[PDB]
Amino acid sequence: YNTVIDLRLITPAMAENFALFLQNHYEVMESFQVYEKTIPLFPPEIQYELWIEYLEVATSHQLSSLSPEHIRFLFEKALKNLCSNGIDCKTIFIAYSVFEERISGLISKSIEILRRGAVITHLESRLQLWRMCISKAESTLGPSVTRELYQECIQILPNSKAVEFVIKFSDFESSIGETIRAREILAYGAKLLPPSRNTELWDSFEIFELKHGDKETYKDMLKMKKVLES
Amino acid sequence: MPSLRDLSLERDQELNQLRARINQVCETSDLKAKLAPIMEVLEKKTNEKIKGI
Amino acid sequence: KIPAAVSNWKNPNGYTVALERRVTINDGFMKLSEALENADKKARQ
Amino acid sequence: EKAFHYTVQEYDAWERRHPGGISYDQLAKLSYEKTLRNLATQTKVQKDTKTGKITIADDDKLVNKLAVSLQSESKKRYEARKRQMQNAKTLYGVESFINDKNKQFNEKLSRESK
Amino acid sequence: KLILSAPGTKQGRIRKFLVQMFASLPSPKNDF
Amino acid sequence: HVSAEQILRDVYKKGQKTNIDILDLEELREYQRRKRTEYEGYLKRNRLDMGQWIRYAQFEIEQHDMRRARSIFERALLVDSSFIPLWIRYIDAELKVKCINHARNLMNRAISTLPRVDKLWYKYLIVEESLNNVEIVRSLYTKWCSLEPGVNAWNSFVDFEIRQKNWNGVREIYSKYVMAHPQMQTWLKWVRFENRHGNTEFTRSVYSLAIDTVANLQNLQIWSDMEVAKLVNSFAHWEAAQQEYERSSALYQIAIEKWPSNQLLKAGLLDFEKQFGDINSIEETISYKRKMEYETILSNNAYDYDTWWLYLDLISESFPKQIMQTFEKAIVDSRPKELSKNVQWKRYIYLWMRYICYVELELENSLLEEELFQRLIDDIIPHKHFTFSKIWLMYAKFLIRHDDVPKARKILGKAIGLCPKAKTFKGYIELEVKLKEFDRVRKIYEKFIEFQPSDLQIWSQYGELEENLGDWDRVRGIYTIALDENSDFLTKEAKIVLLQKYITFETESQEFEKARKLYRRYLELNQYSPQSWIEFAMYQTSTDENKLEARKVFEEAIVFFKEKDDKQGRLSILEALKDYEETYGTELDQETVKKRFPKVYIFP
Ligand SMILES: O=P(O)(O)O[C@H]1[C@H](OP(=O)(O)O)[C@@H](OP(=O)(O)O)[C@H](OP(=O)(O)O)[C@@H](OP(=O)(O)O)[C@H]1OP(=O)(O)O
Repeated sequence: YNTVIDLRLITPAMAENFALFLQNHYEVMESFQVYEKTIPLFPPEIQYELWIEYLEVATSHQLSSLSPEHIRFLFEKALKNLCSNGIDCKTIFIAYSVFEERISGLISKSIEILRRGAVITHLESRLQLWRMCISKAESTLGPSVTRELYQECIQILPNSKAVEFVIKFSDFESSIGETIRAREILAYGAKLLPPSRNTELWDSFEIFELKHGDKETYKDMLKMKKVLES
Repeated sequence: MPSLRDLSLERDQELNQLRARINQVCETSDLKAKLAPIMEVLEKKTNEKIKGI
Repeated sequence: KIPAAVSNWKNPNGYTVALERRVTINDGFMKLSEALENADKKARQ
Repeated sequence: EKAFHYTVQEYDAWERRHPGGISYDQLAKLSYEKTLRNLATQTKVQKDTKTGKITIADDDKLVNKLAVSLQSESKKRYEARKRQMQNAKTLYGVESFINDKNKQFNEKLSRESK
Repeated sequence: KLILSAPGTKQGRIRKFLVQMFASLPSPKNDF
Repeated sequence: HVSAEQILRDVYKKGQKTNIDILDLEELREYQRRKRTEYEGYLKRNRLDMGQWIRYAQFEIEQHDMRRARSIFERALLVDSSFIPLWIRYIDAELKVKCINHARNLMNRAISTLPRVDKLWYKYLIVEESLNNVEIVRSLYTKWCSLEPGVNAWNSFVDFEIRQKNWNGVREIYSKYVMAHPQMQTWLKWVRFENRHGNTEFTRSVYSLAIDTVANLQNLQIWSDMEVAKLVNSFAHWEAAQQEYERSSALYQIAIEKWPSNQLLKAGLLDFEKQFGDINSIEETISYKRKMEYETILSNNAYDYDTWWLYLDLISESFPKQIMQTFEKAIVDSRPKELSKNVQWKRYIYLWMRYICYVELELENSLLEEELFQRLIDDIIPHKHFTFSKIWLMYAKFLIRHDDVPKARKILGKAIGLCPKAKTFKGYIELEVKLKEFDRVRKIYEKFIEFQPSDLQIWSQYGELEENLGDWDRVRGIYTIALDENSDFLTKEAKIVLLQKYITFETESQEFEKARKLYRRYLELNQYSPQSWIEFAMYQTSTDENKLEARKVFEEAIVFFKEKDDKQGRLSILEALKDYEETYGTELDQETVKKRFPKVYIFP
């Protein structure tokens, strides 16, 4: 195998075949040397697959002796190199967040890593990273961080994409008890799109006003709807 | 995994055919979690001293 | 990039341009007005 | 899954076979390079004593080709601008105008809103 | 620009008596 | 409908509204005279109209009178010799009529007049190259480059010699180009050339020139560190490709020795060693690289306390001699500017707590730790605005650890004084309970209830406190004070809850009569609610004497309902009587309740 690699006849499937041969023979620490010897040779589009294999083996394998600062060094190297070439790096960002939760338990660092992924064109992936980053912040980090993530996600994403997060922000504020902030968040969200193509916010606006508003505010919502339709 | 390890596992399975011929809420929750064992150790040292008193 | 000048007084070539191209709060006032309302009520009563 | 089986050598081959505003110096170099590309598609001295001027033994065929290349590129540029002017003279949506120069002025004003 | 009200906005001498009452308490027996 | 837009379209259409031939020389002369008079008139009135000058020259070109056209161009150059389009038009006019020597004389004048205008040099170059005058093009580039032009001219000269396949010429040009333009991209352009168009002996010699140059000229600081780093990395990777890993290793060692201040060079050695080196030397370099990365992230953003925690882990894991210093930086760098318990202060205080815990565990330096507590409490935390309860409780635990318990109580009283806090009081209470000085805990509780008098949470604690102490009389007095009129700051529901707790406590002590008195008081507090009457009946039932007491309580409930003159109260009393009959009575009392039931109410 080493002579194939030296001759530059190694193919991505064979570079993984060698690494899996070594891992099956408990020579895991030398498996990583295969990945590092081969990743630089291929274009970034294939470096993505080999990086996924390398990091998945490094983070979860009983024989790997990589210290946590080494595994972080690998992760940061992967994200810097691949994002320097525009390759979708969603899986590496998710794996990095999971590893950061595992090794140290710093949820705040895990969320910030996901936010780095969502803020950096693969719009569906950035919507998945915004949903995971925000849900994790809601579940573990509370308002002081959740608000700074929501008001960035809404600000960055275009219309008809940020509306999903306007409804989610309003629901978060309604649960946290700031009903007025939720009402004005939904008021901001209603203006983003014509109600003909914006029903998703409008039925949740009706739900919110029935749950937390009253007759005079609900009538104001209806005024808003008919004014917006014109 | 799905891209290259999935193919290579098939390769290591196809080699069995060759082997046959071979043989034939808190905003600081996370820091609290990290720092908890040290707090517990310090609390036990306090308990021992306060029991001495 | 210096914008092209469009004058609101002069039009040497007789051009036609879009209308867009051709075309204070102090509490003392409220305080005064309410003082005069109070004085009016004082006298009226 | 078909791309996982190319050697490193094949990736080197494939990656080498298929890898606002401009300053006048940069535009000049680019125009020079374009003219050299065009040339690639197409392709002694003596000094007198009495007058002192030097003469160069040029190829009259190359001098003809040069004059023709300059005439044809001027012609091509002129016709391209002529078509662009007809397009400008027929497009609509710009603010009301009363003559052609007023139309060109309103279009210029519209380009500032970019 | 998405302008929000600040976080926390919502929709829409007894110390002497406490001290006197505490001082009126009976003495403790410490029977434990 | 009429519109202003429609009106103006009609104006536009309203306003938007002969080909003579020349048959002989006389008519041509008339025409040319008229045209020349026109053009000369305009140029006389406004000589600065360069466009008109060019159009007049072109008109003479169309008359085939090159002498007149030349004169017009010359006169225009007299007006403005800086207008590049005029020069270019004149040169093109000369070339179009095949007057190559006039065009040459003119292009030489142009570059002599405006040598810094690249367009004129490129015009001369492309003209001579079109005529296959390779040696003239070469002499032109030699002069241009001798005038020290920008990198574009040098790149073009290299491209020219590459077209000529004159590899020695390209070496000589690069030999001059690195002097004219010392930037490291120029040296890397030369090595990039020698790799594809030259032997390896030359490639090594050019890399050696590059390093010897940056070494000798280092004292001028011409190159930035990133440039030298790219030069060294490129040279090392090139020697690694040539299988001479030993010479790349020597290169990295000697270069790092020469320029220790370049972090990018150390990182390049890490990148090289991770794929061509060994396991042992990789992790120490990775630790240093991560130290630098955390340092960069922290200097860019000092309030990133997640990275502070990781940075402290890295330094105490790999560089034990730098632990204390980096702590003294974390304290002073990350301290917040604000004056509120926002997330930054809450996360900052844990760096201080980690510093304290580390000192206590790994050094046992009680003097230093006491100095740290003094610095924190007295200086850093803005007590007048807020305080962290955990800090003072930790100070108390440490102080008790070192036998200064009176000083621990002193600092706790001080903590109460400067900033009362619910958690501070709770922790003080907890610690004093563990101290088993129970008599002091109640004096703590009075300060607590002074701090915030409305919460029943504090009010309920004296119950099980004095119950643990066994003082029944003190507990009863405290309970009576809790529900007394002096506690009007508590809500009505809270007062009822406290009364219920006191009633349960009295029932625990088998004081049935006092329990009944308190139940009557609570019914008075409940404004004689029917639920209060039901609770009184249940309490009587808990006091066959229970059944008789329940019957008496039912009679009392009926009397109270009648006194309130409420039919709903009477119905509630009847339901209570029926429930007592069902629970501890018989069907006879249920029938009596049916008789007392009012018709749809009208009591009978
Ligand atoms: O005012 P309290 O009712 O006593 O609340 C305190 C206090 O919260 P605040 O400072 O926001 O008032 C503590 O914060 P610190 O004083 O220590 O800064 C907080 O601790 P955390 O900062 O860790 O959240 C603690 O909660 P906990 O007891 O879980 O430590 C909580 O005490 P209570 O929950 O008993 O009210």
